[PDB]
Amino acid sequence: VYAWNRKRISNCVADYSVLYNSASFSTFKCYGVSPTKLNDLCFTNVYAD
Amino acid sequence: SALGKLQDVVNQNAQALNTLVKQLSSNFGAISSVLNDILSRLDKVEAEVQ
Amino acid sequence: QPTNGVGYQPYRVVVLSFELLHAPATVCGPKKSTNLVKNKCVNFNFNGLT
Repeated sequence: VYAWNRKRISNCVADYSVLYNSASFSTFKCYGVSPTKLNDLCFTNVYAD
Repeated sequence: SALGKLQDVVNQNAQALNTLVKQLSSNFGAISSVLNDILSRLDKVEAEVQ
Repeated sequence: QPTNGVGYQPYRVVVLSFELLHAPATVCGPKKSTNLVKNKCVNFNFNGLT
């Protein structure tokens, strides 16, 4: 965690239902957006840390 | 410059409306001033606070 | 260690940070496009601009 890795996601269709339909996640907080709303949205990039 | 009293009334009423329109762009502490951003990003319970 | 208590076990963490900008979009949800309409009053959504 002192040397955390960033992946830039770009130029693709996301599908956040692949994430939010899963029970595997011990936490899934969201800020400035709703997790169920994400499939209606668009972004210039997404950064996965 | 003689008709300044009439042009002053026109100017004051214009400045009042231009201030009223500009205040739509202010956030007042919401995530966006655009009401369609709030509704297209947030759930009912979260949007109603904003 | 695999015998650790639930607070001291490892967790994989992924943070997704979302870039909302004036720039064009390059990541979007799976929602399908549809035909353009002109001169009528219509409801619209361009890249999440409802």
